[PDB]
Amino acid sequence: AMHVAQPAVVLASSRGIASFVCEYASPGKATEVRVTVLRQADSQVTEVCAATYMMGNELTFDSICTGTSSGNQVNLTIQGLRAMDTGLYICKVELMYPPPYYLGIGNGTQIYVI
Amino acid sequence: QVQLVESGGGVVQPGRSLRLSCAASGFTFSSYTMHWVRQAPGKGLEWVTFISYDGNNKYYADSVKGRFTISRDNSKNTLYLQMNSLRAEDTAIYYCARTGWLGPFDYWGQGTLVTVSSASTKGPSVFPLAPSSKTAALGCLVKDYFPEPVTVSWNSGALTSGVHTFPAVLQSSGLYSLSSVVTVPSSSLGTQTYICNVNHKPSNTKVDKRVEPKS
Amino acid sequence: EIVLTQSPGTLSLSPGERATLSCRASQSVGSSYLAWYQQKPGQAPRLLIYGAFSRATGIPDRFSGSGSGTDFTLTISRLEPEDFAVYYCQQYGSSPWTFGQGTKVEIKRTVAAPSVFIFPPSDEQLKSGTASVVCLLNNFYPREAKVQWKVDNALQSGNSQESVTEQDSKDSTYSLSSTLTLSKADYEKHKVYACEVTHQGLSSPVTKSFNRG
Repeated sequence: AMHVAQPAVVLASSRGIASFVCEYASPGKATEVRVTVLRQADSQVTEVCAATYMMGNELTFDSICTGTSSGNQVNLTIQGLRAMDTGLYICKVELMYPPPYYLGIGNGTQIYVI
Repeated sequence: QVQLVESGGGVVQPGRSLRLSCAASGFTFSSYTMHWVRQAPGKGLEWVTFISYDGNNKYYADSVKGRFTISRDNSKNTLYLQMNSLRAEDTAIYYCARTGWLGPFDYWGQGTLVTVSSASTKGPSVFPLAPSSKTAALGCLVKDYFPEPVTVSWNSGALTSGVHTFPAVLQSSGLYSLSSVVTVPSSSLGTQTYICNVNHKPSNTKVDKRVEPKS
Repeated sequence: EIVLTQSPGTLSLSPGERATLSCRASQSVGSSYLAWYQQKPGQAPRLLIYGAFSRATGIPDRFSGSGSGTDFTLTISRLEPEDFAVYYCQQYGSSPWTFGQGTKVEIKRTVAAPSVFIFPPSDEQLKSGTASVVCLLNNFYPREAKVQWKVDNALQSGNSQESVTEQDSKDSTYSLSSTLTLSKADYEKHKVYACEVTHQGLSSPVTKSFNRG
């Protein structure tokens, strides 16, 4: 079974930087994987970030985001935040190759900006 | 405004190929991943194929693998399905569908029927199902046409009440048959005239047969 | 390949009644990456529930999803006339994407006997060279009916085909046609053509017959 695990709460930096590790468990040992940071609010959902990367090799970046890949976790750093950006941020890992395709959606991270 | 319009279905002889198209509207198509799903006549939903956001990753159902290709022209906002060595069992309505943000197939195309037969395009023969001598029932047997679909009315669409036009069935001949049937006053069996109007767009054919009581 | 089995095939419920649809998987399903779809015949599927329990934009309150692991239920709290449809559960957490075979939900009404009519082949058709004997079951409920063909009291097999209507909009009944295909040569070997039908609404089975000429 596919499980994605992100922290419950992160407070944001005085400058506007929130950082959180996003760990996943593949039943396979997949190589091409695609991470998406999502924002939830009511039934709606909005794209914040999206990255595709291959294995151990570096993360490729939506400009608002940066990160690192250190094994089977991804250190997603969001910046350029306003007080208005406080909400629920979902980690979405997709394992793309080799087969089978697996989809993983997290429980969400509450980011606070004050 | 979210819309998925597919086109270019129709008929193919077995072995020969056919490419389906689906054109997307009012979402930034680049951002959402896509699928095809078929539905064999009177059967369930079968996932056929998946395409990545870019197209750098493609997945195919076991039963089409080797024969079908999925592709996307992003700047044209269009999704395609190349189908290659078509079998009679590939006959289905083909749905294009969009994967939601969080995984389900949230938006679907309209449907496009692909018929895979060697059968020659043929208009119907229309035989009367004459009302019993010994409420009366009458009808038309719409026999040996190709391909689906056919339309039946009664008295130029002016008799709707009690009409039952059955689903077509596929015969051994590879041709289709159905009966339209209606039920009426036995009193008015002698007076009013009962004509069934059969329309077959794929061979451009209109046939009207008068249905008339027996000896 | 995560197989999905839904039960039953057919829910027979009156409008107003609660409907409970089951979906059971061959193995456990992710973190509830399981959808439900609705299909009113001649239309595309429409998404109803995702993430096992979350409702799709514009789907009304009466639709309701439960379950975890290998067991999932869709609840319709009251059946409105637009809800009588075919429903498919789907898993979407891993490839291949798979559906269940679907549960159809029909209107339940009181039992109705079919009215049976036998139609000999038309004169038109005989001259062409084949003979079609059409049998008609008109407006019956429920859908289970059996039709047997007898030519000179000998039972036919694999030379007849059936077709059934969708449940009548106005009265919730079905109609069925059995058509028997012989060749002109064949049709002229025998005298008595009989269509016998078994249905709930009939106290005993009914036969409809004619002799050629």
